[PDB]
Amino acid sequence: TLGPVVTGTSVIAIKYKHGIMIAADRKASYGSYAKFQNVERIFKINNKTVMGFSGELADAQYLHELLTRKNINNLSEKKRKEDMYTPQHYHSYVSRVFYVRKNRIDPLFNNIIIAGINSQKYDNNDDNVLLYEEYKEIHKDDLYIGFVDMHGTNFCDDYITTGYARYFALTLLRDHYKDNMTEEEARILINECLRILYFRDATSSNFIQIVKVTSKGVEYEEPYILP
Amino acid sequence: KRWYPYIDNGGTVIGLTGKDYVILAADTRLSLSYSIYTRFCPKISKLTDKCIIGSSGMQSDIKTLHSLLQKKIQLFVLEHSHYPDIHVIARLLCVILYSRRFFPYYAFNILAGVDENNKGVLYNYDSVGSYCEATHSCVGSGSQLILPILDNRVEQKNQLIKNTNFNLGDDINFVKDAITSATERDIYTGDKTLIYVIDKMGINVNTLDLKQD
Amino acid sequence: IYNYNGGCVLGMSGSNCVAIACDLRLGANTFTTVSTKFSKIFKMNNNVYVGLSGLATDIQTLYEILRYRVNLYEVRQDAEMDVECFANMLSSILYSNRFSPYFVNPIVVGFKLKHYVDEEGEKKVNYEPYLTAYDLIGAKCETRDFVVNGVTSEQLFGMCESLYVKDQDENGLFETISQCLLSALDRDCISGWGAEVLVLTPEKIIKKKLKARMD
Amino acid sequence: MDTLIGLRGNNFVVLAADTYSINSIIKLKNDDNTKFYDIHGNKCLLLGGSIGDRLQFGEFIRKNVHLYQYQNNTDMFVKSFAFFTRKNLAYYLRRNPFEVNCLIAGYDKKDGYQLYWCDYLSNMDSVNKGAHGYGAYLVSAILDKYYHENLTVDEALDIFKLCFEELKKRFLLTQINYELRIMYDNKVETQYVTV
Amino acid sequence: MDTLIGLRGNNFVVLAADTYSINSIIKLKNDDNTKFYDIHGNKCLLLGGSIGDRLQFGEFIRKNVHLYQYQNNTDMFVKSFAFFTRKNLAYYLRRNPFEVNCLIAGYDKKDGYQLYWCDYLSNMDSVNKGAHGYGAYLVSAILDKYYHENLTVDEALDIFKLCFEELKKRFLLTQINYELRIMYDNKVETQYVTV
Amino acid sequence: TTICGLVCQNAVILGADTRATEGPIVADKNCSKLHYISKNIWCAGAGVAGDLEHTTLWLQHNVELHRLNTNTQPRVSMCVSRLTQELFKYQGYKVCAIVLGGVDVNGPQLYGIHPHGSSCLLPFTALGSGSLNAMAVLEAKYRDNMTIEEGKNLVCEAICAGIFNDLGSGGNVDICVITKDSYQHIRPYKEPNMRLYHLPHPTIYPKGTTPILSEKIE
Amino acid sequence: TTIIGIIYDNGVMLACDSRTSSGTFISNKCSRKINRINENLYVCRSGASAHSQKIIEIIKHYCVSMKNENRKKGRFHEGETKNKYFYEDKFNDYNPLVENVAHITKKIIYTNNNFLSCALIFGGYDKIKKQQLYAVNLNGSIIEKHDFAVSGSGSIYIQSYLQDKYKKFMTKKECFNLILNCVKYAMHNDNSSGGLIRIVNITKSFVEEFTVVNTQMNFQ
Amino acid sequence: TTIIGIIYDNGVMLACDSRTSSGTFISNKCSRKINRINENLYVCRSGASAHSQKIIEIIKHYCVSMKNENRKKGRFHEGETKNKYFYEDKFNDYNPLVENVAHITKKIIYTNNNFLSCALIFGGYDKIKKQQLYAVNLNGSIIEKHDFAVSGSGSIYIQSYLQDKYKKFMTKKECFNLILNCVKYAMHNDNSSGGLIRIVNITKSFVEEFTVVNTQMNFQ
Amino acid sequence: TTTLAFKFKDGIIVAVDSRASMGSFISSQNVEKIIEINKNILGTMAGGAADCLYWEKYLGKIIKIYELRNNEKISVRAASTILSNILYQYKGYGLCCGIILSGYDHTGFNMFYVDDSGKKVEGNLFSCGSGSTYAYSILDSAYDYNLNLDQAVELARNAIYHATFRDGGSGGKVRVFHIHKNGYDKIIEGEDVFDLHYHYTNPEQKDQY
Ligand SMILES: *[B]([O])([O])[C]([C][C]([C])[C])[N]C(=O)[C]([C]C1=[C][C]=[C][C]=[C]1)[N]C(=O)C1=[C]N=[C][C]=N1
Ligand SMILES: *[B]([O])([O])[C]([C][C]([C])[C])[N]C(=O)[C]([C]C1=[C][C]=[C][C]=[C]1)[N]C(=O)C1=[C]N=[C][C]=N1
Ligand SMILES: *[B]([O])([O])[C]([C][C]([C])[C])[N]C(=O)[C]([C]C1=[C][C]=[C][C]=[C]1)[N]C(=O)C1=[C]N=[C][C]=N1
Ligand SMILES: *[B]([O])([O])[C]([C][C]([C])[C])[N]C(=O)[C]([C]C1=[C][C]=[C][C]=[C]1)[N]C(=O)C1=[C]N=[C][C]=N1
Repeated sequence: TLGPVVTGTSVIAIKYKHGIMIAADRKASYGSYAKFQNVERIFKINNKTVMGFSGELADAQYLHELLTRKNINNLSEKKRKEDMYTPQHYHSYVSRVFYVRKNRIDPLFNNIIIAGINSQKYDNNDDNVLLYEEYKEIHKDDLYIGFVDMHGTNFCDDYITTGYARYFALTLLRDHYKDNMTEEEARILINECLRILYFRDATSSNFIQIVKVTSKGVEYEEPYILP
Repeated sequence: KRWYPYIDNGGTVIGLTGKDYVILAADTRLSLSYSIYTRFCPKISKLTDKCIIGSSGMQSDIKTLHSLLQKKIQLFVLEHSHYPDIHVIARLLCVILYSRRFFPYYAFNILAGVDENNKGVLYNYDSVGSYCEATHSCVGSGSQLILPILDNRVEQKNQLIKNTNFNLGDDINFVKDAITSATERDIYTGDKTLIYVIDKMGINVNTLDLKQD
Repeated sequence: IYNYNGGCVLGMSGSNCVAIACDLRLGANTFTTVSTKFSKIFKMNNNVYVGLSGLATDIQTLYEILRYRVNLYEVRQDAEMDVECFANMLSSILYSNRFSPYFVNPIVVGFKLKHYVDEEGEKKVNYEPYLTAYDLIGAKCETRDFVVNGVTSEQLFGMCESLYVKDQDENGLFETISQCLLSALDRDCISGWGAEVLVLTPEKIIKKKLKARMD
Repeated sequence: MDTLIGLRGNNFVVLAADTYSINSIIKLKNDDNTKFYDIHGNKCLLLGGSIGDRLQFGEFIRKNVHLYQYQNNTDMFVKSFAFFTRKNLAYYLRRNPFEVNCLIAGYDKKDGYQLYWCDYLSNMDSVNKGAHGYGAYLVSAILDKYYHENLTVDEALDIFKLCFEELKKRFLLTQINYELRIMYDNKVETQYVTV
Repeated sequence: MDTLIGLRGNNFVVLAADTYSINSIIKLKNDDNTKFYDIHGNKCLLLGGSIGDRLQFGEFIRKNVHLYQYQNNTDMFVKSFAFFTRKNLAYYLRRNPFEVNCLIAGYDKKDGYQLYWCDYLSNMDSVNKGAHGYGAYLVSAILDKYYHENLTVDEALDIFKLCFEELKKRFLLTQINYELRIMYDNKVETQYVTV
Repeated sequence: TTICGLVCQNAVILGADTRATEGPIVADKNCSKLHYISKNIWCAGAGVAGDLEHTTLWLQHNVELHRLNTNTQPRVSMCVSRLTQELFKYQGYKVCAIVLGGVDVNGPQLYGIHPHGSSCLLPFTALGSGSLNAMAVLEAKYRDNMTIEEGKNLVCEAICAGIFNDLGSGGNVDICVITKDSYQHIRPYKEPNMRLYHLPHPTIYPKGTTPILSEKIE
Repeated sequence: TTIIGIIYDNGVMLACDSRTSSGTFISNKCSRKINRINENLYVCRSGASAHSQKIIEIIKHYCVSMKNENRKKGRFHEGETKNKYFYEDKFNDYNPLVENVAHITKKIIYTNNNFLSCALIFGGYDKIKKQQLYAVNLNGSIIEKHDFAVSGSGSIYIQSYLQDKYKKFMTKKECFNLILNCVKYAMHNDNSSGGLIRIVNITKSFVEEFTVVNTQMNFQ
Repeated sequence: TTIIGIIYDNGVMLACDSRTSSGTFISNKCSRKINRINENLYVCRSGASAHSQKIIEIIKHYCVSMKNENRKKGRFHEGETKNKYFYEDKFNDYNPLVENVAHITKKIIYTNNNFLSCALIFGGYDKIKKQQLYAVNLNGSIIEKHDFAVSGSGSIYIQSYLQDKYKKFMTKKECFNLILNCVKYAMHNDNSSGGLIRIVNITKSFVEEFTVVNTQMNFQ
Repeated sequence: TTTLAFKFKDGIIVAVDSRASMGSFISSQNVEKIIEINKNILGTMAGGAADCLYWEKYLGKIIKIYELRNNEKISVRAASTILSNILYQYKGYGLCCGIILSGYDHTGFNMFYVDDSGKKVEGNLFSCGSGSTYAYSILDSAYDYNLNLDQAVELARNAIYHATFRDGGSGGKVRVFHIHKNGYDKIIEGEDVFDLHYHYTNPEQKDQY
């Protein structure tokens, strides 16, 4: 928490019609040395939310533990499916964690993104957290894409890219993103963002992990971009 | 290296008042040093039915000061069953800011509302508990560009005192002029602005679109 | 540019008349006044007016080197000197000192004297505003309308940006430069112990010292 | 550190200074110094700051001026002298600072009694009532209130007596001895005032 | 910055100080200050340095002493008082510096007229001729030459008059007003000397 | 300040925004960052304006002087060599992230230069604060060997990204096509502009107060 | 900036990557690193780009100022890997004109014995010593490597891999593969990974400049 | 300090060197690096020696404070390379007592999420996940390596050499040679070259601690 | 920022300007420096904005309680001492404030300068702030203690003008209060474009100096 040594890189989290599509490369670099090239930086902290990550890796695995145990604290005191913690709650809670530390001078260098489905209109009232058809349309207003800078700066949009894509993939998104995209439309748009990052961003690589938060759950897959 | 914990996200909060109303206008850009986080982050919050607060500091402190202030007002409502006058909210914010004097919020505030029949009153602060009731004020990156303008169209140090009469219909057009004149010339002043008008019946959130450059 | 020796300079353009205005304070220390007569606009030529602002030591030093160069050039040409070439002089004198710079922020205003083209006559000169600005390094930016430079720049960009309107006569241009200046010097504490507006026309020069606020 | 006061009417110029020589750690080395530098050409010059710089900027100017008035049978006007003193002081502002505060004075056949004012940075300009040093924070306001226009020379001394008791009563280091110069009727005379 | 002079014979103790209040940027705020802190138990105390620390170290000592003389029907001896004042000043030397210079004084039934001496660092010790502040560089030597043993109280004033004209004539900031305390025959009287 | 340029099938297209900022505010909203050098090469700098403006002016003439002594069209490979040599003597002081291009005996060549002196040869590049934004949209849609009317459109689309998504860049984009024979400086090229103008706001004739008014007729 | 030089049986290879990182932001892929001083000797520059620019400019000035100077007067010697972009050119042989590599390298120490942090590598053919391969350092410390030489930020990740796989007298084919795999590895696990890599093969009578565009996939 | 961990087919190796450099002066050759937390899991510590000392002391305190805690009550499972100094010892198998490696590693992050720069590597056998091999970092960033892990000053000189020679499922013999050659190379070209190297072979039913004393000679 | 006080023949004239600046820019110009502590004791803001506005409000709290529990009106000397003590607790914390706690108590007309470092001091003619040096200048040469209310406020207004005219950080509306044997009445809540009144009475030039 004195300085970042094992740092992640940019993540991108847009929302398409079936749910969120948050993507991130899988490299953590020990400065200028690609020490780890299979690290995962998109964790599931609920059956309906994920949590992005950028900056130093030592603090995700910190902030992962904080949420993942708050989640079970919810999961113990849940009687109805509407008692779950909406992704808004976490992003308003993570914002507190970053802000309260800014009162001190230990910020836990990060650019956490909180993304998930902020609604309960789709039955998942049986939580198999320990061990785990068609998508449903989502009103694009029930999807919450948070963001928290290491100064506490927080907000939500339709698409939040953090780390270093904020200069590269943000320009593509700001002029090619339209509401209610589709499955293959989002992936090719993101693949046209990361392919831009992989070319111009030194601290980023291939071997993308793409996570989609749909009406049925959180799904994973590991593409490998073709230049 | 030392992790300086203050940043200026920019934005400006124009304030203006009269015998019947107060006009509060703030942009919505929320920007880091040179990049832009978002095109719409409301810098203006309402506290009572007739009292709104606008801030132009660092967005973490802006939020955590408005959320904290509402906590101390809904608390006031529960214990006293009647909403606090603006004067009450005025001093209450002075203490909250000054309570953290030695690590101050980086949040310049303008507090606007009505207390008497209308008697439109408007306080402005500087990040440490120092409020002076004023006729017109603005805080933020564009503060240094707008206060000159408003001092030549509210207080008349002109030879012949014209426009001595001010009507809500025209003062909005003054504010829309100020918030737009600063928009070209200032860097951080936003792209979409929200104008709040507090008249005797309620608050109006009519909007205006500015330059995006 | 310092809070030491505060000062400000403004210039706007009209139909075919331009006006230059500046305060009159020589601030010894930042929060102290020791003169209310330190005019910061000089007649570099009969229609090339320069408005300096900043360190009052280098205002006069740069004024003298300009008057030394202009008078030298006017004599060697037998004829008067136009602004456009003079403006590029000032962008080289400042830049020659790029490493040990004069802390001045000059403004050059005055009529351009477009072609002696003489259509349907023996004399056809049409004056054009030609305002400009600079910086201590010497980077200019020609501007068809208002130019402001000084400590109060950010208090005057806002005032000029709204109150300015495209084309005006002198009797109205002076009002929108006097009211555009007076009401920005009432908001900066290191400048504004008396203003001076000097509107010039291709025929006459009108120099006024307004009734500013001695605060 | 040393107080310089300059006043000027339409028919007189009066300069004033404190005659202390602070110029050591704490010991008031000399209670009657020499700060003025009388030029022959009916001018004067008054300096402040460290005496190492007074003695070699004051004396350097006296030469180049006197050299000028001898090389050219004329006598330099005050305005030329005022803007020459500044120029040299500005010349050395980036080589050898010469931390001095001037108050040029003098009489002209054309422009009459001119007072001037130069800071340690070369900030020359004509004035009607100068002041320098930490004492300038206390005599300046006194000078404004009691300087009505077209003064007579005897009034200006009464203003100066009013300025001197002010420094003694309220200044940090209470100067008691002052030395004036009374330039009028083409008669540069001097007098010393205590308290 | 402020001059404190303390002298002591075998049948008198005399303290002296300048009554200025430098205590602002340059403005001589008050020409008649209060530095002494008369204790009832026929003692005294004289302080220097910033008045923010004089006012709360002087007043703090007056209480704990007066509290002592009331809690215990006795009156504290000078030596106990002298080594109590030092102790508290040494107590805070590493928490809140209290940049003050003392000159404890007083009379005892046993040890007679004792003068003391504490620096801003707590350096207590009995002496016969104290001094403090930048003026101590100029009155100390005067005190040695003219302090012959077994002085009479009227002589000590003549030494003090000799010390005061010294500061005015040669000190940096010429103190003119001084206030004395003349402790003898169990009569703590005071007088003010100008120049 | 965002400046991007790229090559085409037989011509090179420059481009720049138009504003100069004191850092918290803007100085003017129309400041041509393109800069003529010779009939067939142009440069479009960035960085501080004083060091930028005089570097080109010094170079604009030191090419003509060399073009007159010889009788050949100046070579872009030359003007880059004189820039880097002067820049490196001032290793980090004549800060000016210049990009220049043109045509010569060889094809359309576009050199990207940096303040220290490192000069590269690129098919497309972008400098200045918005270079991060400009390079993104520039690189995604760039295709080798395109045509002018889509080359111009892209570079206009490229800067238009740096105009919006950046704070240090704004105003009217503009372009300088540098085809083999001529140049096509198109100084205004787009319209990001203002919104509201309620009234002219003129003041009545007797304002101010003017204790003195000395009027002189020459 | 990874950068390599290998000496096979009858010629010297000089690879490099192509990337100019400036604070985690790729200023430009596809940048020249294997420069061309004379027909036979090539410079592989590294370190700060600005500094390496002037040095190559100065050397190209010197190597021409003496290429012509050491010309004799009269007539002489009248007795006789996907997407690999390849092209070769020949010398003007017998090498009487083209000056030795050892001068060019030792000319660097004199030139860059300054505060000018560049770390070049020189590889060429010569008449007297067949194929030499020097390694100037930051302060100008040339040592004539006889086996191989690496430098730049990304070299140290393949130091051991090179010393293990490097045989003594290798053929052009197996020297190419080794220098191809070396730069690729120094790119896979380093944040100064170029795009295309520019293998250059200086040999007795010709110089062929390959360019390779490829990545790594591992079965682990 | 070079330091390695390789996962062969049925067990995990954990090499290291033995040298404590303190400013170019060898404070001591032959120092322990492969510590012993419990019978099955060993810690390979690196970085500052003082910091790594307390951490191992704390962990040995925790790993005992819960080794006994997770004991069930009743009776259970009643149904059934020159100068290489070698010795092996056996477990107390069925592993009900000995706690999982994943705790010990994740217990580190909580412990050394401080200003305490140590870079451990954990290797052990376990009941649930057979042989795991973690890599704590300076700020406590554990990532479960599945193939190999290196750290310390001298590791980066064999990064590529390891990724090339590492097959997927290796036998004990050929995993030993690879981990022997790896540490030797990280020693040949690094100024934190230990003396003897301490290869350790945690496997299903035993733990054998080799020590090797050798150098490198190359034919080039 | 300026301030005065007199303790003249029959009361006290506390007079201030009304400017409040942030470096160069003028944040506000209708700020009320004078603060009513008691019906008789009235303070004066200066130096830092909050670090003096808050404490004289805080000192307002302390006196209201004490004046209630003992039901005797506090004295200036007691009021000043309370202020300087709590102001002492923040030596190194950067508090900046200079307060002139003028007022009237049972023991006549008192007056007390207070600074951020507990600089409590009794006097007659204090003045604090950037322009205080010029304010002392005018008073010392004119103050007489036998002035009547008419020409005393004229003198107080005269000083505040000369301070604001000469100083950069002082200007705007001038206030001039007065203190009877009980209470206080705001004699002037005034104006500041009156250079053209005192000197340079007839506007015909610029008043060069
Ligand atoms: B642009 O913002 O870089 C702009 C381009 C200029 C050539 C017209 N220049 C500036 O903004 C600079 C500051 C700067 C920004 C980014 C990099 C380097 C420098 N300021 C000026 O150019 C300037 C111009 N006129 C007056 C004052 N400053
Ligand atoms: B390589 O990465 O070192 C590369 C080789 C060069 C010859 C093109 N250069 C650079 O990376 C340098 C950065 C650097 C890396 C390592 C040490 C020192 C410097 N590139 C730059 O400095 C640069 C180039 N252009 C613009 C800005 N900065
Ligand atoms: B290894 O070299 O890192 C070694 C491993 C350690 C567990 C015995 N330790 C050290 O080298 C350190 C020096 C060091 C190297 C690299 C980074 C940080 C520190 N040894 C010491 O610090 C030391 C040990 N004993 C006495 C003095 N210093
Ligand atoms: B006065 O000018 O000192 C003024 C006192 C007024 C607030 C009661 N205060 C200030 O000017 C200070 C800075 C300062 C300048 C010169 C001398 C001493 C102090 N700044 C503020 O008071 C202030 C006001 N509003 C916002 C921020 N800061």
